[PDB]
This record gives sequence, C-alpha cells and structure tokens, in this order.
Amino acid sequence: ATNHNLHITEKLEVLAKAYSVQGDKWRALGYAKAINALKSFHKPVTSYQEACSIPGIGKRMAEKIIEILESGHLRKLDHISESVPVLELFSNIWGAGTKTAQMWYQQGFRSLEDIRSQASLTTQQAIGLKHYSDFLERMPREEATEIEQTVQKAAQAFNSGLLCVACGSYRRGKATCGDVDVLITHPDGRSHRGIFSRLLDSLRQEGFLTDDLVSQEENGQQQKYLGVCRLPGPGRRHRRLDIIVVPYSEFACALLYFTGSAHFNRSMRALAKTKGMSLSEHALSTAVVRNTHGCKVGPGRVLPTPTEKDVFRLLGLPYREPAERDW
DNA sequence: CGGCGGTACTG
DNA sequence: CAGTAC
DNA sequence: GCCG
Ligand code: NA
Ligand code: NA
Repeated sequence: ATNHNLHITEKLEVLAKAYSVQGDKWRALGYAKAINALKSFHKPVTSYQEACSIPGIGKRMAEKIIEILESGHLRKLDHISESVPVLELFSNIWGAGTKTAQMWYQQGFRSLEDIRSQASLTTQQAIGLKHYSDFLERMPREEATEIEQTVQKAAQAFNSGLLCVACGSYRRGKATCGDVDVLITHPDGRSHRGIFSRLLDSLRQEGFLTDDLVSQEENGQQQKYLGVCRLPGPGRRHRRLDIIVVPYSEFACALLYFTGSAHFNRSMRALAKTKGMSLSEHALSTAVVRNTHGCKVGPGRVLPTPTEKDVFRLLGLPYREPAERDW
C-alpha cells in the first residue's frame, strides 16, 4: 500500500512517541492503530466525517487529522515537554523503560555519558548501555540468517533432527531486523529436552554469545534465552539474540507468537476471545473456567494445532503468510 | 466505563 | 507488588 | 487514544 496522508501521519507519530516515552502506553497504542489506518487508506483524508468512518479513528483523532489537513500544523506538538528527547534516549537502553527514564531525568541526567558515570544501572541495563549503538541499528536480514545458521549448526550437533527457525521481522521478510529470535523444537516430541543448556554452553564456549540478559526463562515447557551475540570476523556488531526451545506440540503456536508482529498477535488474541478461545505462545485453547464471582478457576482445554494453518482454521480465518502479518 | 494477554524474572 | 520486555 |  501507499501513504496518501504523509504530512498528517508524520505529525501524529511525533505525538505518539511522546506519549510512549512518557509512559502513556494505552494512549500511544490508540495512536498506533489510527496511524496505521491512515497510511493504508485509499485516498488522502479530506473530511472529518470521512476520518471518523475509519475503524480506529474517533472524534479526538479526527479533530487532529483535520487540523493538520487544513492548517498544515498540529498545535499540540508545540506543548510537548522538553524532556521527551532525553526520555527516549534513556529508554532506548535495553532494560530501562519509562519509569527508569523518568527517575534518571529527575536526577538531572541528560546524556548517555551522564548515565554511564553517575546512574545506578541494573545488570541488564549495563549491558544495554554498553551495546547502545549496536542495539539501535537494524541488521541486514543476511546477517540475521548467519546468526540463525550459527545457532542451528550448534544445536544440530547434539541432535540432527532438531528443527530451527528464525522468527520475528526476519520471518516476516523484512530487509532489516532489530533482533533475531531462533525457535527450536524436535518433531519426535521428546528430543528437544536437555538441548537448551548444552546449546547455550556450546555457543558460549565458541565465543558467539557475549552477554546474557536473561540466561534462562522457564515458561511451562518452553525455555527462553535472551542475550547478545556477535558473529566471528572483524567489523561485526553485537546483536540481540533470543533462543526458545519448545515441545513439538506447542511449535505452531510458538511460531505464530514469535513471528508476530506484536500488533498481529494482539488482534489474533482479540479474535480468539470473540470465539470464546484464548491464544498464547503455548496453545489455542477454549476459554478458562470462571466461577460464580467471575474469577478464573481452572485453565481451558488445548485445541491441538499441528501447524500454523491449523490455528487459523480453528479460528475461522484465511491463512495469512508471515509477510502479511505486520498488522 | 473497562479492556486493550498474561507471563517470568527480579527486587 | 512494580518495572521491564517478550 | 479507540471500541463496545
Ligand atoms: Na471509527
Ligand atoms: Na528500554
């Protein structure tokens, strides 16, 4: 598609990012939805009524849209706190969100050097600070492929039958990727067990993993690593790498979840809800059991889904290719 | 108005 | 319980 | 912020 409302969405994005770094996440979310709708719209917007006809745009958003349309400017931008660019700087540090960014700003910090010299830093934030510039850039998908191959080769050394796939924006076919998520399972349903620890050990020993952000997260039968890798060779940057090992029966739903996008996942959860189902990285399930007072007592029952297509089918949806899952 | 996932780790 | 990122 |  093509954006016919550029000067409008450019302005809205400024406002959206301001709300985000100030921690108004719900308001930012609503802006994101409206901003999407505007770009993928058959025409430039020429009236308030037309703006409101668009799902995701109500009175308040339409008002701003038409103000921009007519005057070329959005006044609310002129009343945006001067702190916003610094809050964004601080929250670009992996492990620091808006609360930490506020705290540092109130302490009078203004720069990364300020943070590096005088800020108290969590173990994760120190790594995120140390690799600030590397983590901010998106890598070419070619480099993501090499990263996936590195993980896959070290995994298949333990069991050649392991199935390994890079998810996220890479699987959605983007030219560049902010990170790499490598999802690992085994078709025999059992031989994924034991792999996670040995795999991280092997990647450690050969120098590929340079820092761990979360060395192990256990979520049901899924194991997740969040860390930092760097391919061999000179001129290589540090990159964010996640590794998730899952049982074969959850592979389709894990695959879907880690392929995303985040916005696509949110809309699929909403759709499942309408059908009295829930959708997680583990399973498509019937909705949980709620008692007399409306509180969840027990989990629902899993609807088995061997493949991503099975998930879409049970939801009464046409299959969507990963490249079509940005929204 | 409340929901817009729920979750693990960590403190 | 709250902060963060998935 | 928007939606029901
Ligand atoms: Na609307
Ligand atoms: Na951050």
